[PDB]
Amino acid sequence: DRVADVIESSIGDSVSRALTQALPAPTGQNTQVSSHRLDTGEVPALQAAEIGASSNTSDESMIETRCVLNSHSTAETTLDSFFSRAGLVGEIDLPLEGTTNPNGYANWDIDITGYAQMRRKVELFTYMRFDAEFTFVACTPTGQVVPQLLQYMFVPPGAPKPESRESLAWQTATNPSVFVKLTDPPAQVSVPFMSPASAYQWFYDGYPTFGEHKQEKDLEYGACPNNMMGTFSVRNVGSSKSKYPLVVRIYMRMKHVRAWIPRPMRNQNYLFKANPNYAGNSIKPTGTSRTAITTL
Amino acid sequence: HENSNSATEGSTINYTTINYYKDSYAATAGKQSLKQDPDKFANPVKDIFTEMAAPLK
Amino acid sequence: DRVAQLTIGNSTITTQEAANIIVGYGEWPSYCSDDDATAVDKPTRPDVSVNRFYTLDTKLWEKSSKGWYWKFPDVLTETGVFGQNAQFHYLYRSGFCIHVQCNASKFHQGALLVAILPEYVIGTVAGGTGTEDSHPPYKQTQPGADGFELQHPYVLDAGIPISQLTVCPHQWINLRTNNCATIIVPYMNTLPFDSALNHCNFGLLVVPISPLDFDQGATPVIPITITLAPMCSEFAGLRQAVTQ
Amino acid sequence: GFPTEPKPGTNQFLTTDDGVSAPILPNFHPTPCIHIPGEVRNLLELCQVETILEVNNVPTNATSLMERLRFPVSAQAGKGELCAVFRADPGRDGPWQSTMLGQLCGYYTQWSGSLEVTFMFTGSFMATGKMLIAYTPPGGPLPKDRATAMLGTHVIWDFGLQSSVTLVIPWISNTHYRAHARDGVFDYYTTGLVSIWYQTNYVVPIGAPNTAYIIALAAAQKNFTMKLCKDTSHILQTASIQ
Ligand SMILES: CCCCCCCCCCCCC/C=C\[C@H](O)[C@H](N)CO
Ligand SMILES: [Cl-]
Ligand code: NA
Ligand code: NA
Ligand code: NA
Ligand code: NA
Ligand code: NA
Ligand code: NA
Repeated sequence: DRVADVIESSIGDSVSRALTQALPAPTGQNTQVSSHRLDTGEVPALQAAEIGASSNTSDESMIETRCVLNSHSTAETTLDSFFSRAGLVGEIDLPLEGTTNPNGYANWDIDITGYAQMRRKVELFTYMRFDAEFTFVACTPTGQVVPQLLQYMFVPPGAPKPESRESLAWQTATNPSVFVKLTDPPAQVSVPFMSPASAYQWFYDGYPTFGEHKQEKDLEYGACPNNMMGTFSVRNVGSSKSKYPLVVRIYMRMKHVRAWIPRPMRNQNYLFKANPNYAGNSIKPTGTSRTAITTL
Repeated sequence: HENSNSATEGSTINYTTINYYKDSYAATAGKQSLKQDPDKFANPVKDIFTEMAAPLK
Repeated sequence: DRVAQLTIGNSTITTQEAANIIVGYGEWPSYCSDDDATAVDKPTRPDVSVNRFYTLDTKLWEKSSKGWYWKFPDVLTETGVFGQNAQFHYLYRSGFCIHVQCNASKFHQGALLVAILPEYVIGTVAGGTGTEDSHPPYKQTQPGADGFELQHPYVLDAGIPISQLTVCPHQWINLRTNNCATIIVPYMNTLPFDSALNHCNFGLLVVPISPLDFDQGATPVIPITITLAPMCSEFAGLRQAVTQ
Repeated sequence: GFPTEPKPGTNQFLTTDDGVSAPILPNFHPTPCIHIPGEVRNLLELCQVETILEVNNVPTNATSLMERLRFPVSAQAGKGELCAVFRADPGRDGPWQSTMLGQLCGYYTQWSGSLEVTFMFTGSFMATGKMLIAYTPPGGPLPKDRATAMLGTHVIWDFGLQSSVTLVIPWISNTHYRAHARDGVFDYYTTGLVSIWYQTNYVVPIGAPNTAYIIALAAAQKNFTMKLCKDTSHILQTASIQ
């Protein structure tokens, strides 16, 4: 009734065959007693790195070990323990006089790739899914706390970005906004995972649009819109110039973190936001160097 | 009850969190299950071999 | 365990000096679940006509070679029926079986690191000084089947250490031990399907960590050939053929 | 209202405090999570993956950076000559800085557990030889000769079909955990020293290279653990990132 290669066919299997399983490991593995072993045929110490797998040799087979009941916790190395720590990811200036946002408002493009510490950590993984907690610390350039009322507004991509302090966009009929005084403790808020993808990508090896990819448009290489969450806008809630110069530091704490595919950790200094460019004339070694290989 | 909109919804891992709002992505990070899968990166070989054996036979 | 045969489609690979097989992240390629999918149109699963071994260009290993790389969905977009489907369809999905082969003699020596780096984004030297925001050209980000040579292998042309590249599915070709590396990669991306033209899921890196060497008289031409086969290929969103 | 009394710590913003925060988007539901390969659950999963250890961290030249990834071995004079040496300290400036383990350590103040270093010989099939890799626990000064190095934990490696050998640096410490070792007072947490010696000699026939290289790969054992998060010693940035 039906061709055999179609019946016995396996095209369509949606379940991923996994060769490994995640086991409970709340503490470091214990060490078991070991005695001398003088025999042929069994060679724990000999490996073959070509295979691409790490050595499975254990302490017990290399030396005579005692019994150690290891009760050291492995909890502080979970993804949440590692990433759930607020760090600086943005900094906005609202000076009185200058060429940088001198009209009492600013539009910060949401990108946590502007600061090395936070950036290097997250770039340890290729993909990451998480909720976050944003905290906004505001004050003057001297650290002085001033009696000023500010308005922070999240402008998702597509919404109208304010063009002035008195822009109509500040009506926030739908965008989420926060009104705080610099005298109040830093505003804090919870953000969900808002990407149209299943996770954010710190690395996107491709282009966002089709067509010819000429020199002028190489600016778009590695730009993934699934990571472009919109803009963060700030302003003096008023219609006149503020009496003080302001600064807003943005901190981010990740929660409910999932991460996939680890990568080599940043080796060279960061230069730009949208890419991994490095100074070709100042390529420094990963670490420290010495005089001779036979001397410390 | 409460909205199930946290980033870890439908994950094969248990969490103990605290919350005061209807949206669960606002909950604390909480504590989590300590499962690990070293072999996934350290021994992703098709035909596994013992440590007592000579890798290449 | 040193010998092996890989048969898929109408192609067969043989080897008598292998070093087992690596299955990237401990997962075999599979088709897309009905709950992981979004595109509502029924996909095409050409099977045998696209899931077979394609042998791309050969490279010459010199005592001074730095290394090469190939972006993957890409290397095949202009070859066989796989390429045609990748051009006619908007969405593509698939795993790969990569087999890098390179043989010498019992008197030659050297070691190649063969690794798979997902989302392998290329960076530039930034004009040397690091003040110029330059970007890699299309010819370098998506080199095609001819692959591309690394200018600064130590940092993988992306500011990251090659010494840690082993956290990725890899294998070595140590001439005194084996003459080929086999790595099976599942479909990895944050989406169930994606464009085979605009996006390159991962990159294949073949880099000499221990320089090739031999005494004058032994054959000096030592090639490195790349053979690869798609697995569980699925395409959707049919239209006219698009090259890029 | 209900009688309350705010205590010290009121209004403070503790970077690592794990509390609740008002959600900005009511009833928002995230994109479903597809299945993605290579998911990580704990960083210790990465500390067990071997990465190249730069034992030959000597060349700093622009063109010679790729040679820090492997060190030479060659025909000698047969007097148990020294090949290479390096500290076993994971979170210390030196060879371990090139490894993933060394990098992840930088993010933790303390660690505990056995370490392992696998050496892969990349000479020719016709090349033979036996080496003696020794690990000298704390207090033991850099062994002056092989006869002194062999008094500590060691392994005699014989080159053959199995290209590699694994030196296990057993956890031999006085304290349960070790903080990162540095010069001076914190050298209290030193792990010891590793040194490769020629057990016999690198022998080869006519027609085969007189010099071959060894590649060292390092990682942690199953009993390895880390605690007390901190920032890495280095920040890869000089001026603002544009
Ligand atoms: C007053 C309300 C303010 C609300 C602010 C909400 C901010 C939500 C930020 C989500 C940020 C996700 C960042 C993830 C990825 C990076 O943007 C990309 N890797 C940059 O290339
Ligand atoms: Cl240390
Ligand atoms: Na699947
Ligand atoms: Na073994
Ligand atoms: Na091990
Ligand atoms: Na235990
Ligand atoms: Na306006
Ligand atoms: Na709060």
